[PDB]
Amino acid sequence: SRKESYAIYVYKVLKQVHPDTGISSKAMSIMNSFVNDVFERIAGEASRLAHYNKRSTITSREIQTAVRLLLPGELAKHAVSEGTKAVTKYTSA
Amino acid sequence: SRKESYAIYVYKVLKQVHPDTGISSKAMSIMNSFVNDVFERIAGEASRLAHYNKRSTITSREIQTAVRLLLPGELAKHAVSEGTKAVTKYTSA
Amino acid sequence: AKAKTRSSRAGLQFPVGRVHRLLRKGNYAERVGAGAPVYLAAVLEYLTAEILELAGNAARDNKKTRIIPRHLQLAVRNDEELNKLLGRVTIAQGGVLPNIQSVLLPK
Amino acid sequence: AKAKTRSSRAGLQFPVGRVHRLLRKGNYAERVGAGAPVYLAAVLEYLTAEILELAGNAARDNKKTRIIPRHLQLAVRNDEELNKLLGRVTIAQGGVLPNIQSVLLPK
Amino acid sequence: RYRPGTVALREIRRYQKSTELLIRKLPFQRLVREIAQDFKTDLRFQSSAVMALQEASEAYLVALFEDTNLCAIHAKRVTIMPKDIQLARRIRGER
Amino acid sequence: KPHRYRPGTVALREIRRYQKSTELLIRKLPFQRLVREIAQDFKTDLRFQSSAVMALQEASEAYLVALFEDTNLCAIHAKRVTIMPKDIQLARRIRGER
Amino acid sequence: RHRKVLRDNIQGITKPAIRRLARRGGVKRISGLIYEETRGVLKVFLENVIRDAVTYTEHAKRKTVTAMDVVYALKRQGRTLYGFGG
Amino acid sequence: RKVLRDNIQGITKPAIRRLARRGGVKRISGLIYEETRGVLKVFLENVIRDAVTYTEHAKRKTVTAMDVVYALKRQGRTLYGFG
Amino acid sequence: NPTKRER
DNA sequence: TGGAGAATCCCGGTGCCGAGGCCGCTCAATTGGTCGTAGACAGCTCTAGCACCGCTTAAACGCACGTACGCGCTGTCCCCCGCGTTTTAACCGCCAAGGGGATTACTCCCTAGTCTCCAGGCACGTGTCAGATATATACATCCTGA
DNA sequence: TCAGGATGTATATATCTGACACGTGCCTGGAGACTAGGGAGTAATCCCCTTGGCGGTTAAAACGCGGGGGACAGCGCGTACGTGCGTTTAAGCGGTGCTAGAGCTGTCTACGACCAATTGAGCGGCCTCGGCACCGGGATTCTCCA
Repeated sequence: SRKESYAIYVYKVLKQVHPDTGISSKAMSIMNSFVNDVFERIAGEASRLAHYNKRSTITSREIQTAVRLLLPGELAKHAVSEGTKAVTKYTSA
Repeated sequence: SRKESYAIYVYKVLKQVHPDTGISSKAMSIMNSFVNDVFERIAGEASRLAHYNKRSTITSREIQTAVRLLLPGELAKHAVSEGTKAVTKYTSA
Repeated sequence: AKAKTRSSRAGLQFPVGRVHRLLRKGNYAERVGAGAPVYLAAVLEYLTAEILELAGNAARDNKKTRIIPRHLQLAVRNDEELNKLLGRVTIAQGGVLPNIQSVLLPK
Repeated sequence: AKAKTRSSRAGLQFPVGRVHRLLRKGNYAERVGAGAPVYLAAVLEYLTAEILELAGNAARDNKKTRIIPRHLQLAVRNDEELNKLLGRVTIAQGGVLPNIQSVLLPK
Repeated sequence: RYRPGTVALREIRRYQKSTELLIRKLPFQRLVREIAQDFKTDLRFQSSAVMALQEASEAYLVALFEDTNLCAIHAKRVTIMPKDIQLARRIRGER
Repeated sequence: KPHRYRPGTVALREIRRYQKSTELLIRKLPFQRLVREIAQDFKTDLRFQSSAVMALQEASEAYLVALFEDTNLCAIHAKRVTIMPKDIQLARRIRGER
Repeated sequence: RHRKVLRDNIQGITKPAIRRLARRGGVKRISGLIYEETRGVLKVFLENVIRDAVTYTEHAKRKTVTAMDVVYALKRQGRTLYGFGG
Repeated sequence: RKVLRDNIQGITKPAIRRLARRGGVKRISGLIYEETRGVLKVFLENVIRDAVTYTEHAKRKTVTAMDVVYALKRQGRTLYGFG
Repeated sequence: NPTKRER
């Protein structure tokens, strides 16, 4: 049956960064596992944040606060900047 | 507003295990926090267990497995024994 | 028509209905089983009784009738399995176990 | 009207719809905001880009054009912030950074 | 006059038998306010939050000193040194 | 005269070799037999996938490398170069396994 | 209208307090350089806890840091504390 | 003249020495091997315990890599490269 | 087996 | 200090199998609506955190002094470094069984949802006695002397 | 080794208070009852992934006691940390004043849920070659007895 994966997305991101670099299958699986782990961490932290505030909806603010809590310093700042740019451009469109 | 807690239940258990023993407010709060923490841990374990098995219902077996994973050894054995006895006597009447 | 608590049906002290409500409103899954709240209440009741027995014994050993956080800390840390269960938990007004290294003793 | 992917609307490579579905079926909350999937996809793409550029630099520093788990370990352990983020994660076939203590060196 | 060490063990026993706080409340509160000033300005603090912070800090410091004493005894010494604290924190994974 | 190296140079060369290499150091079949024997004490007639044994070996090797690193740090702090069981015990106690 | 800036209260953690804490931990002899390193570690720990506490405070649209925020931060840091709520 | 060759000794002196060298150890005492074997046995016992519990929960008789990875994650030892 | 807490 | 000797890196040739590209084929992503409700926002209440002052007194501080322990140095000794090849001394490739993990199809009964009704615990007073505090006193232990 | 002095620590008594045990109103959360649908149990099937000698290598698995540098014990020293004492500082309590902000409440509008139709992007299956593994050969580099 169809099995979910992030292969094409990671490959496209690398092509955008390194146009002439390939990835081994094992490293690709490591990439997919890392993406899934970060997804789970952020989603769980956001759910905890929403539960603490007696909220029933996960908005951009909760995910942003989760990013600030989990990502140290410059990583959090750059992730916040990129996400804010993405959400602003999506709202504009 | 009214505050929900396990104070009276813990008091009744204490009277059942020690009729002539008291309890302080700080100890009551500590007991309530411990009960809430254990409840959260067991609920999360069961939810994750059900999620991995593509199941959307927490049954007695999920709680049993969560107790086995979380409680070490004899604690888990006594807990599963008490839970089995309780659920059996509940479903038998 | 006569109502009756579910805890009395299972002979438990913690409220089955409250545990069921918490499970339903905790965002765990779409549905929850009928016996899961009873099982969780039984496990919680056993843990509470087990910790409270040791706490009461510790309080009695100190000529006290009211359990204080110090007795709770002593009961938790003096039990190996309980110490493993709460190995990352710190108790306010609990202090530490009396422990002095042998090498520090005079000879 | 032709359908446009939400990723294209936000100029992102990660699938907004896929992560939105994962959030909806992940049993995290009763309701999911519209911009939260977009923000999460942007954060995930940024982290992936950072790791991939570091791994590419590591591979190029070894005269290799193919990303291997060894390059992943090199890239992750050489960045203090990323090492802090992934300090509890073990990478299969990643190896260990060359690290010989000064005392062990010949004198 | 007592030989050096006897009062040390006496204080060890006294503080291992007692449970009250060992850090002055007002200096610790001022330190907490200074540290919070580096993140947000004009922050207000509840008394219970300050007490919880002090309790957690004291517990962590006691555990760190226990590990430092163990490391010092491992080195066949009886006097703790900053190197012992650094080793304990490195093994703990904090650095 | 025979050309036999001073003690220590070979040790450093081996350290460099296995810090540059990333392959398994434990024999696969003995480790699989040990895993099967350990699991026999829990449930009889259990089957193991190859990938499960591979992941077990990777995790065990990583944990052993970390433990040996901590033991080496303890030995150096103890003004020694030869690791001792008490160093491992101290490392595990500080970690929280004892 | 008074914006008071507090400084140099890290020295408020007196040497006797550190000695008492070491005595509770079983330390018999204390070097003179211990105090400064202990103060540094203490400051780092409170910085780490208070950063998360203030982040939780901003998230909830509050100007007062409650004990619940401190407990949540400690639990998120694997230092769950009993006796203050939650 | 034989109860000489055995299984639990399968973690040999060369393997433990190689692991220590990868860990940066320069000189190894002879008593390190038994303690290392005991520690490895304890670690494997815990991980396999969790894995078998997960397998029993799933009504299965074959322990998959998913079970081992999930046990490692539950023990705070998340592993990348297996799912 | 039951009611045999080692403690 | 310096070549002998061994280990390592590099240069180049050759064979291999895993990643990149291609081509179907779904079914999950997109769009257009309709419909219920979550909390944004405004308004009000009223609680404690802040700031300051005044008194009381215990703990931090500086200093003097004594002694004991970390440290540097020196001497002894052991073990597992080491190569130097048995008595009989773990991986491959195989082929083969078959059983359980995965997949598909029916079905049935368990629980979310809704409505109704009632009493259990939660906020709020209200007594009261177990430990805090204080004092007086007997016993255990260290220090020093012999 | 044994014994007296000085010290702190454990023990007994009084009384005295404030925190804990108890009682009470009620209202909101728990208990009863009926319904419907879908998720879980059960049955059958596929086939893919896990275990042992004629007609078998050969290198780890463990022999042979010849054999240098670090572990370990002892010793001397002198500085630094513990211990005691007078002063001074600031912690702690309580008392007063005030307000920013925590906490509660009423709308109601915009936002998300849900369903139906639609379709193209990702996933399963299948080539196809070139970057990388292996090897052999020589230059380069590290270690050691002089």
